[PDB]
Amino acid sequence: IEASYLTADSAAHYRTILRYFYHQHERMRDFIAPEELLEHMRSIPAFADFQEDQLHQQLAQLVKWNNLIARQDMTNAKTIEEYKKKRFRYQCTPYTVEIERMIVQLEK
Amino acid sequence: DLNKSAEEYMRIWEDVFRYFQTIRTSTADYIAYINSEQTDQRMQTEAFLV
Amino acid sequence: QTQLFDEKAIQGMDILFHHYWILRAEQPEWYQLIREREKVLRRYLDEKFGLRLIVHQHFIKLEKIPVEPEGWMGIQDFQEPMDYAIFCCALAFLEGKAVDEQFLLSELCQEIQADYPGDFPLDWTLYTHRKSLIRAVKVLMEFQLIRTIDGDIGRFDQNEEQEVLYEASTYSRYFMRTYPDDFSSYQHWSELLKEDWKLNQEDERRKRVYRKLFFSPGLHRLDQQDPDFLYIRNYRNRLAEDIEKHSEYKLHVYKNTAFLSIAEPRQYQQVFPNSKASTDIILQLSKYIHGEPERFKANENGEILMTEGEFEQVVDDLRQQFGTGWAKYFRDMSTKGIRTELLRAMKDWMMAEVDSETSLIRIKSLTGVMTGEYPSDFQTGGTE
Repeated sequence: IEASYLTADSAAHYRTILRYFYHQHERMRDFIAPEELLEHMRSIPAFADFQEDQLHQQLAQLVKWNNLIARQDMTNAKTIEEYKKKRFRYQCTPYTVEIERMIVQLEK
Repeated sequence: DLNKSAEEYMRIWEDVFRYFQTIRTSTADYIAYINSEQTDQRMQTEAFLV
Repeated sequence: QTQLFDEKAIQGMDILFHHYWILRAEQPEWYQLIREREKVLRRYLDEKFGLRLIVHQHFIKLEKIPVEPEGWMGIQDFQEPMDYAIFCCALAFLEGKAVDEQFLLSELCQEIQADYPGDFPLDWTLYTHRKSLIRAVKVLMEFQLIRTIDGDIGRFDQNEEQEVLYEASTYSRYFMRTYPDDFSSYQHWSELLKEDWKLNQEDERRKRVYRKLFFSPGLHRLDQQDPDFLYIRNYRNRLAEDIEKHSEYKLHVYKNTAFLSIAEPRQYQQVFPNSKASTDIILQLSKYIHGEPERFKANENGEILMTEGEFEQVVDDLRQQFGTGWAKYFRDMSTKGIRTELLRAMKDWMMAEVDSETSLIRIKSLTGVMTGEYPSDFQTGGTE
């Protein structure tokens, strides 16, 4: 399934997203929610105009591939809508960590 | 008082600022960890223990 | 090395009295000040008053249990019993929420509606019910029992669909004191007092007198043989010396009343006279009563007895003389409305009573302590 993220119709976005997940895990800050990933997407010039909806489509697609561990964010909120939203937080699976480590090692 | 070769000085500077940039990256990452909203949401669970 | 009651202890005592409680997170200076002398404060309060001073990690609180409850004591932002009922129900709801748990205003409204114990259901389609809920929530927020995640409750007045996200703060646990038995076994609030004084049989009289003096604006002689007033009469000098030593106040004693005056009231204190216009008319009425001693000869207990008609006539006379200088609020209102407002004000200060049965008005001797008048140049100006 991982080959899909490596070479699917959004392989660039998938690679960037899992690379940010790997970055945050290597610093032990892995249980990330969509907002910081959206910020990272907007940081890169190519995806600078990113949107939350496309991010959610791709992330749901990924959790279908078990790239991530999904938790429901029922513990705290900052706005009324945020409270009403059944948000989620995501953590990368060990397999994802290892594959991204191999890709980074080839990069090195 | 500058009574030695230039290569020694370049090596000394290289070591100094390689290590200083190492420490600078370390402090940037560590302060990001401390400030992490991951921590701020992680207070509400056992994950805070982690 | 031993502690002594000093400027810091006096300041701490005043801060304890004039607030319900002091929170570390918001009043760190006051919390620190109170704690340092907390040993001396505990000793003094226990010996003389008998109040239990509760010192905790997050707050300091003085359980000011009154000798005889009086109207002004209660939470003033509330105006109807329903507000108190909704307040208590909201507290009951907060017992179900863990610290820093977040709940929406709709959930709180629903739970309050469900629990509300009256025969008549609580309904949110009304205006008055929503206003009552907003006042209850405002008082709750005043004590930091619940924090506000951004939103706006004031809109709830005119938009029942309004929504808000609230957070239960830790203080909710400690707000209400503890009660002697299984509290449910009691049937009327009066039974609570009979308990709280069952713990203070030792020198009940001294604690009684001190509580009445410090809490109430005044202490009225019940009859010719009132034991509290007899106690004060027997120990006037040492009472005055002790009170001067331990606080800013200075004692006064009369044939029919006793009270503590304050010379330099700080910002947070409440005192009479004050800005509210109704006091002006109270001072003018006091002067008018002074001016006709034979007509308003006080009975032996110091009360002056007048019927609603006689009081309204007096108020009309005042509106004739000094009405030109009254606030425009009263200048435009009929006599009976002024009578009602003035009597509410005088009730708050224990200046007078409305007789339950005969509707007779009793003006207490405390009113005659102070008299007020306009400057002579305006009064001559009023003549022009």
